[PDB]
Amino acid sequence: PSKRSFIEDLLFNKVTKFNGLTVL
Amino acid sequence: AYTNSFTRGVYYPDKVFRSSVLHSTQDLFLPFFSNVTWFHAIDNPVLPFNDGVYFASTEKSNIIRGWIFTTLDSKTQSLLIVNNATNVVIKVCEFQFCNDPFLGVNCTFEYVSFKNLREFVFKNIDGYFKIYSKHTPINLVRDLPQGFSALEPLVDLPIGINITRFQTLLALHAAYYVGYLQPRTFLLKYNENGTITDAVDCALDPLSETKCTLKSFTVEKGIYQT
Amino acid sequence: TLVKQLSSNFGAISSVLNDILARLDPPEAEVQIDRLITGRLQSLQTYVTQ
Amino acid sequence: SNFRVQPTESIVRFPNITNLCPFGEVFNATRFASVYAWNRKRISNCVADYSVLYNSASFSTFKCYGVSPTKLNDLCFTNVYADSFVIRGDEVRQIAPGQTGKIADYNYKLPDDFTGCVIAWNSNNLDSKVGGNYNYLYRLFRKSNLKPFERDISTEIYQAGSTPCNGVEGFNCYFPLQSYGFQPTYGVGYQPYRVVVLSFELLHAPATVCGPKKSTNLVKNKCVNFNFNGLTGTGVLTESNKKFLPFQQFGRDIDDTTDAVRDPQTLEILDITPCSFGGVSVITPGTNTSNQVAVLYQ
Amino acid sequence: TGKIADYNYKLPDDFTGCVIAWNSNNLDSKVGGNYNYLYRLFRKSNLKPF
Ligand SMILES: *[C@@H]1O[C@H](CO)[C@@H](O)[C@H](O)[C@H]1NC(C)=O
Ligand SMILES: *[C@@H]1O[C@H](CO)[C@@H](O)[C@H](O)[C@H]1NC(C)=O
Ligand SMILES: *[C@@H]1O[C@H](CO)[C@@H](O)[C@H](O)[C@H]1NC(C)=O
Ligand SMILES: *[C@@H]1O[C@H](CO)[C@@H](O)[C@H](O)[C@H]1NC(C)=O
Ligand SMILES: *[C@@H]1O[C@H](CO)[C@@H](O)[C@H](O)[C@H]1NC(C)=O
Ligand SMILES: *[C@@H]1O[C@H](CO)[C@@H](O)[C@H](O)[C@H]1NC(C)=O
Repeated sequence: PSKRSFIEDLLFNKVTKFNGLTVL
Repeated sequence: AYTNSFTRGVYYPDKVFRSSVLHSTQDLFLPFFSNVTWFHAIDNPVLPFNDGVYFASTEKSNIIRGWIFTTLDSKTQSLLIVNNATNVVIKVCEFQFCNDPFLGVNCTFEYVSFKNLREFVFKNIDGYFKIYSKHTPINLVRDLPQGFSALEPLVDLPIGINITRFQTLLALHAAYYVGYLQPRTFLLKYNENGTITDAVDCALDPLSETKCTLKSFTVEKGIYQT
Repeated sequence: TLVKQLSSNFGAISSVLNDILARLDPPEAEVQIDRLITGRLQSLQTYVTQ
Repeated sequence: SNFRVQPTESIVRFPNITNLCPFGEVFNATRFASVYAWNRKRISNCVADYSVLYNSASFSTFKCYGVSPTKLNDLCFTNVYADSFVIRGDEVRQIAPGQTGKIADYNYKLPDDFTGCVIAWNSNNLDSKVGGNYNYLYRLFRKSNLKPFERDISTEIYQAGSTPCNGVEGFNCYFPLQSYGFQPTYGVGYQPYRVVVLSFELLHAPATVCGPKKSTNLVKNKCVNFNFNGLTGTGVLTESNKKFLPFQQFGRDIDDTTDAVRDPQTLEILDITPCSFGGVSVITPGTNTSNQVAVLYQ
Repeated sequence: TGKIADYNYKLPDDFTGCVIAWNSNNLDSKVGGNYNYLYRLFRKSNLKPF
């Protein structure tokens, strides 16, 4: 899908708001 | 004799809708895997109202029709609910009916509206008599169904005079599952559509306390301080 | 935890700020808001430090 | 700096029914009781017309705690309890949150979290009896202190000595109830006053009773202000597909913030999200080179 | 919070400075009448400092 490899694909698949708080 | 109420008798605490959240509240509920009574009235008993009464019933022909909730002797108030005209008839009276209870086939307050478990729930708090219920089509004789069924409020009757007894009025020309309510801490698993499907009592065994402090129904390997 | 600290009381009569401002006009809103501000500020400082 | 839109219109909604209610029925009463009976009325299911109290200048001050008296016309309640007991009007100080006093330790008790009014005022002839005052009597010392808002109907002769005082009053024996023998032409400054307590319940249920404020229409898709029966906020209201069960009124989210609402008049589903805000960031080369700037809204 | 505090006189937040009161029913009693002093009744809006 993006540009990655098989191993990096597994690595991303294996890891898984406005009351003042903000996310950059 | 008795029977074990496996998970029976949990109600929505407050009117606030939610979704997919494990909310924790502190309110009067019937403890999990507790010990409920199993009457064979008819010969009609009189029971306490210590903090709230979880009252089931299994009747296809609906002989379990009335209630009464106090000195009972027309010198103090009452809540004589005769539930047999259209939907409900409720009175707060002191009149000539507290002699010998059976339903055949002053007055400061008034109100007008085996294949099921009329699992009502009664309580009296802060001048607010609250009722809950739900129905479920199950006909297993000696055992309440395994699972979980949340109770859904019906009516709010704010009079708040006094209740320490209650008693059951049936129709004649045979079953009850009376329990009791304690203050417990419950963890409730709301679903997507908004209806509860599971609950965890934080005062049953160490594993449950682990769950309640961990905010999960799934606990993996480790050592957890509680 | 930082978000959950907003619902706390800290000694005032309520946690929601508008309701406090919706019941008490001249000085007593301020005597409660002092406690609210102190508590929230300490929670924020703790969060920044960790 | 920070960036944030401002609301343009404001909307107030609360149920249609008004049913003006008789506040004065307990004010223009017939008879009063001293400490034993106060009838625990439940004035509710109406609109709180507090304008009836401050229009008359023949009353004492609205000296009470929890809410600014002038703000009493813009709060929306659930249940109001009126306490009707009458006591001496020059001793009217013990009715305060957490204060001592004999009548404040063996009689009517106000709680330390009393969020209600204790409005009380003068009494000239309605309270004072004609041709002698023998009826208005209060019970004397009790066994111990009493829990707040608790009745004390039960009466029994106190026993601390060798005498049970079962009708044998005298010779180191007493009976709390006694006749005062107040003739009319006495120290009118000692006359009892009309004392009423209007407790408020801002705790449990969605608001039910409040003032004659006017309800506008609905606005949609706009950073707006709104007052749907206490539920104040700032955001945009779009009709959401959240399937409320009948008894359900509000809506809340994972971090315990108001998220969805229903209309107290039309039963329509709505939700709430903050209207856009953030920060503003300035991008520029060095001022030594040029004076131009680009700006970013986070 | 009073009628005088509403339509007749008022004070600011801190009010550094103070007030003295002494009895005056010795020269201007003016027995039998004495309608030389008035105060304002109901008004639309409240008042502001000084
Ligand atoms: C219920 O109580 C009875 C007697 O009181 C006892 O024999 C029985 O084991 C109890 N069961 C539970 C589940 O508590
Ligand atoms: C209710 O009545 C019983 C006696 O009938 C009494 O013992 C009890 O104290 C009453 N409840 C309250 C809250 O006073
Ligand atoms: C009304 O209530 C009073 C107070 O207990 C009682 O004496 C009287 O008998 C009652 N009358 C009727 C008709 O219920
Ligand atoms: C939610 O309700 C829909 C019907 O509108 C139903 O099809 C769906 O199964 C329900 N969700 C769950 C988790 O049962
Ligand atoms: C009581 O009656 C008087 C005259 O009878 C009336 O002016 C007043 O509005 C009534 N209500 C109150 C609360 O005083
Ligand atoms: C500021 O700009 C001038 C050109 O006008 C340049 O001569 C000077 O060195 C600059 N200042 C610095 C600190 O570079």
